[PDB]
Amino acid sequence: EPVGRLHIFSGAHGPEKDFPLHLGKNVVGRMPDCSVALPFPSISKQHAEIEILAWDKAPILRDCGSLNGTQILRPPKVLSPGVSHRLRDQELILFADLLCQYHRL
Amino acid sequence: EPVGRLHIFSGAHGPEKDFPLHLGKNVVGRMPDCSVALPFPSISKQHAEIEILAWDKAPILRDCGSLNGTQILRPPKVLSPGVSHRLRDQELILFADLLCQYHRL
Repeated sequence: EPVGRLHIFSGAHGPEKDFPLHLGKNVVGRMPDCSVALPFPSISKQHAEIEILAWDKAPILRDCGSLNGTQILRPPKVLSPGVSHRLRDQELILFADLLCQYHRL
Repeated sequence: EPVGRLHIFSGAHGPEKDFPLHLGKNVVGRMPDCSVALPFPSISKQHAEIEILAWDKAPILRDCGSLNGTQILRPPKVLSPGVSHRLRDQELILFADLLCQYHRL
């Protein structure tokens, strides 16, 4: 049923966790209603989104106007609001200071 | 015996791996004889050095004039050759396009 998963490494925020990613918009945010719920003060209510349109198309990551930002490593930079970034299998990203890794299932 | 560990995250290059770090100069490079051997095209023969110091002092990370560079994250910082960067526990490091993480043991 899920197309991918997002792994959030253990850190200053607490223990490791994994989140399934589905077709459609997967919201990353502080609230429990988010697909990727990260209840930490540095994470915005609607922080970012990972949109998956098809099983065989790369997910697209966007920042939603978050306070503390989203960072990519291809190339290393802050991903500004509204700019699309296509994720590759095993790609690492940061939401505020939280390191995450995307896995295609 | 090892007093540190360098973690290399998984990616398109292959699976995750850990490397022990010892007191003194731990060379990071493409060569098999390097303390931290990273057999990937983007990594220079002598890429960087992590100097582990005694007396609980912070290790020193230096770039050895590599082709593709070394960078630090949270916050992002480009590491020029000749700069001694003092590593913090759990520091994220980019060698070329390869993400790794330093752990004090």
